[PDB]
Amino acid sequence: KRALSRLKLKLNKDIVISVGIYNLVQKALKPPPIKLYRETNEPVKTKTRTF
Amino acid sequence: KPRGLFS
Amino acid sequence: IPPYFVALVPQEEELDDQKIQVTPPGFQLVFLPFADDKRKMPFTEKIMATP
Amino acid sequence: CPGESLINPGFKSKKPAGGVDFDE
Amino acid sequence: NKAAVVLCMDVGFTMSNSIPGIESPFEQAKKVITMFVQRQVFAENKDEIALVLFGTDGTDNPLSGGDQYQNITVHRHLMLPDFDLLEDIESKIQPGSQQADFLDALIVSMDVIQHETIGKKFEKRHIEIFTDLSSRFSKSQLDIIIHSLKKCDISLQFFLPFSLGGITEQQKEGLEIVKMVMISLEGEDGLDEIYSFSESLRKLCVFKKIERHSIHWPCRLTIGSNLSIRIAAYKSILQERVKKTWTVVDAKTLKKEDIQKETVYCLNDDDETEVLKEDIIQGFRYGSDIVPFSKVDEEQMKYKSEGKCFSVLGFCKSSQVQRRFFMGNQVLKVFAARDDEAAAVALSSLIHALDDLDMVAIVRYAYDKRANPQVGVAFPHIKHNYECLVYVQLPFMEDLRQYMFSSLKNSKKYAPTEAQLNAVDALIDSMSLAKKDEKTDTLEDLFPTTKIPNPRFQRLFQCLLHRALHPREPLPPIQQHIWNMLNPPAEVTTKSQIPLSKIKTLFPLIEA
DNA sequence: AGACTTGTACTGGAACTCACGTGAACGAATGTTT
Repeated sequence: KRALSRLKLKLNKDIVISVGIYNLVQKALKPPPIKLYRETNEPVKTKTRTF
Repeated sequence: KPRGLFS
Repeated sequence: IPPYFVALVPQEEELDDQKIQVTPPGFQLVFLPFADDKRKMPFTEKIMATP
Repeated sequence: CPGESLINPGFKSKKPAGGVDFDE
Repeated sequence: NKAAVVLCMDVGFTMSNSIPGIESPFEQAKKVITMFVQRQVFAENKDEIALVLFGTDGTDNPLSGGDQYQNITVHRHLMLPDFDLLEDIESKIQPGSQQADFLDALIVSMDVIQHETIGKKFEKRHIEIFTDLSSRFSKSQLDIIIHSLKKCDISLQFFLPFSLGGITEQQKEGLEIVKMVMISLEGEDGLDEIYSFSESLRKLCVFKKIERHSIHWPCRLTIGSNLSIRIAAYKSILQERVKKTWTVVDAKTLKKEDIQKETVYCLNDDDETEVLKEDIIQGFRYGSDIVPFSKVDEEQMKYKSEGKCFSVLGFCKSSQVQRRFFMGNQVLKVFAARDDEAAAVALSSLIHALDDLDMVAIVRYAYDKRANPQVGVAFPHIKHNYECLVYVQLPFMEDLRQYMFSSLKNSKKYAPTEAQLNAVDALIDSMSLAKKDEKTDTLEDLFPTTKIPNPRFQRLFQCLLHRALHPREPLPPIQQHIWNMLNPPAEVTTKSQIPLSKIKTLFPLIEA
């Protein structure tokens, strides 16, 4: 259990009550793949840049 | 039926 | 993030025979489509079916 | 509490997925 | 697919002479045409627009003849609208000091549209008139005008500074003439097709919505291996995004060609070796280890399915399919196949049976071969005009979250008192957003959110226009009418003023 | 003196979620060829 966010419901400019938003149905995805070195079989760090 | 200048 | 109109529908606690919660108490946040989130459909003649 | 899973405590034990079983 | 619109505008001296409070017709007409041009420019529907003015000092028309067809100039020809039109409308167009016959304006508009529409498949042909109907004129050709309008099937619209449709006799004669023209062209329905300037502004203050077209998806609804109904599916409701995206461009050259994006992978060793793209194989995580799993092997072992399935796994009572379990990012409307009476009858039979029994169909859905199969619900939707099935996705076992929350009814320290309940009842009563029709027939909605355009696109288009036309100033604030449409009627707040005060007095709210 | 244990506060990274972008694939319309 974990709150997506904690927000403030404002009935007016003065009346505010704290609430928490949860998700009771979330789509299930395959765990993300991770790149691996073919030769030594150890993870490779990736980076991106522009020029 | 909105048509003419409004569509 | 641009605002989205939503509706909070109340939920009533419901417990099974074994006294295990299956519907927690709170509010259900349901998103309400804007005008542009709908699409127009082609016109199809209505054909009735005999009883 | 009744129905608590024996593998992951604190979570409801999911009944097996039975698919479609037509009624009498 | 495309429409040719000829904006006929009066620039006579009569419009200039008006009470300043009345917002003399010149400014109103300029604003209206400007707003129309913005809407068409930022809604790329490939509609062609031309501009003709009558009442100006100069004369430039295809037909000259005698004293007739004078004081009229074709400022713009049929073409795709662009920013140049906005700039010209703002400043280039200025009032004249002559008078012209709006009938001759109609004649020249007809000539221009007929001459320029050749070679293009403009299905619609609209001509708009902006005149004060305060210029002396003679009616001697209305018969042939109406005959040409009927033969060419050209729609005509009028805009006047007034609402009825306290005026002079010339204005009354002009009103009669426009009424007779509209009646002859269309009939009784044509009486209401005359829009004042303010009425037009009330509708042209919002940028046009994003109207994408949904492509029909054909398939077969199957109940077993013997029954098959040909169906076509469309996407009814979906979250809409911007058709275009920001393109990153060089700071000084302002060219897209001058930049390039690329990614490089380097090992985790100290020397920071370089490994080419062909040297990497995808692997997954299995607890505390990593399991290599090549893409080719995954394709060999991947779950293979036969695509384009709309199959009925079963039928279930509507009560069992709750609305809080709906998943996905779309709603589908399923109709019978086009030009197929038998499919229509079959689908109508199924819809009526489900409605009578109060049932829904649990179905399996796959868009194509490579789309992951889905399990969803199709339920009937019967209306006076048309009837269709509505399909929305349903959750698998993996997508359900089992969270336990403390009860609120049985909590001892959070139980509200009777006075608090009465205060909240008063608050709910005061802030009602629906009204009964004199307790006679049905309900009416006071704040219909489904008809409110998305503020994001309005803001984006405003800022884009302001940056194009004024390339130096900062982006403006948010227009006031956007905030007005995003807030409820003032009556609700007026009624809710006091109940909220009571709520503040009763509930001891304190921030920690 | 010195060394370990316990309590409080802070900061960085992991994990989860949504938005946005890119890539590949496709039915229907249109143009070209025979």
